[PDB]
Amino acid sequence: GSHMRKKIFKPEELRQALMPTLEALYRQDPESLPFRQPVDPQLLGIPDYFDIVKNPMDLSTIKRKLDTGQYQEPWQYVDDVWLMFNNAWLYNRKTSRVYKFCSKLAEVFEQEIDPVMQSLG
Ligand SMILES: Cc1cc(/N=N/c2cc(S(=O)(=O)O)c(C)cc2C)c(N)cc1O
Repeated sequence: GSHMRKKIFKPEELRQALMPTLEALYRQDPESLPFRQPVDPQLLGIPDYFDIVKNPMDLSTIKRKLDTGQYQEPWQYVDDVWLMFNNAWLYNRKTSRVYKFCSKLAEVFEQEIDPVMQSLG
């Protein structure tokens, strides 16, 4: 639950650590919304979102990839939450809204995932 055997775990152990970090992202107010849910480039009015981003990811797809077993390693998810944060940071460039949403999330996230990555690492 903090440090014992080899790093690599089961997506379940992960969730135990990771998910909580997610819920923290999820609890970051609408700042989370654009991630805890698929951007839906049709819903928001983006026809080329996947032309700006190469890997959009969404805490929905992440916490699901988390609830499905697509990590097997906590970092896997991390790259994905940093993914959705990265594409929000590149898509909206800077001085936007989701840039702010992604900023604090990266904060709580590193406030969760750091303690996570250490609980797992
Ligand atoms: C990529 C992008 C996304 C944007 N908004 N996204 C969302 C907005 C809302 S909300 O209804 O306004 O709260 C919700 C729930 C979810 C999302 C994903 C946006 N405004 C500009 C953008 O360039």
